[PDB]
Amino acid sequence: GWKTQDPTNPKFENLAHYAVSTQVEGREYYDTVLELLEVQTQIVAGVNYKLKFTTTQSTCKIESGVEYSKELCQPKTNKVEAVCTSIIYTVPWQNIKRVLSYHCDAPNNV
Repeated sequence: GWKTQDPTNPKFENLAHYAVSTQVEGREYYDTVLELLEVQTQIVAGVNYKLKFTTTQSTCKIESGVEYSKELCQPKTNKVEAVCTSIIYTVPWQNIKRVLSYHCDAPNNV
């Protein structure tokens, strides 16, 4: 069902930033996205995006009450710290976006 899409499309990069913004458990800092590696899509009820991207610790402390954004939450260092896959469910005609899954592994080539 999954159709490959162009991972340089900024619409897909912004969905990856949305996904990282939802991940707070066990952290002091938000992660942020370094690179979107892969995007696949499927239409089931809504429009679903399966994103694979690298992350690293951002400079944004979660408990400061800061809103996550790509601009503010820059990487502390340019080092890959995780490779993550996240599925996002959307209903474009209702402006709904929901992270269904988010899982990461450590980079095996650092």
